[PDB]
Amino acid sequence: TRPLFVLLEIEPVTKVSSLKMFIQRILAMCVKNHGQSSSIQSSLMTNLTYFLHLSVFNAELLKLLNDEYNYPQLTEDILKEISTRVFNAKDTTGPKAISNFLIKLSELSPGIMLRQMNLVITLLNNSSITLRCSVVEACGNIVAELAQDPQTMEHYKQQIAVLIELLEERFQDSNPYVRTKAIQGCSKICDLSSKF
DNA sequence: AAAAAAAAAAAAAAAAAAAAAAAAAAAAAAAAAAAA
Repeated sequence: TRPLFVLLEIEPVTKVSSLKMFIQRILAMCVKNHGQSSSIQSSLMTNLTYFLHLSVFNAELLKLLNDEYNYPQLTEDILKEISTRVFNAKDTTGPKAISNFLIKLSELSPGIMLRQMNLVITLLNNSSITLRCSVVEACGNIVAELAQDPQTMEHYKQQIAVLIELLEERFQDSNPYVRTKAIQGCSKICDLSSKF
């Protein structure tokens, strides 16, 4: 696993679809068939902290694991680590990469990532701008895409209602960009008039 | 009974510095062009 993680550092390798797909499936088989859900998650966290272009790779790997390899525990642990992660006041690429990863994951698999959203909400208290915007955007996309399945709404009424109430309360903030993200999320929610 | 010498108004240029107008840095949204 280590040599492929080192080779993933350079950007042009990530752009090609075949190699990215092969690395995604090999990482999925490593996580599922051979366990070791601790080294791989730490490597992904290191790559996401030190690099910006690997957020989409992480989200796609998590989506592939959730769909075929039905192992949502890795995503739960990654989200918990993101919630408990601390950033310095000097670096800004780390929070931006985290934000991009959360946005892509919310675009990919709302349902798996919704389970740990209760601990993710605790990250909203951070003074970081991009992370707050990403949390708002992720909440909006999760509640918009989960709207299509009635079973998902029925089974998860309490937390989706809490998330919508928090989004409504987030209409006032020091950052205008967080307010803009909240308004965009509300627009995505109200794009359909069948329910709510 | 002119002639040096000291005291005193009058007057150039010179040095000074923090406060305000103006310009650059950083993150994000919108518009146009290229690749699939």
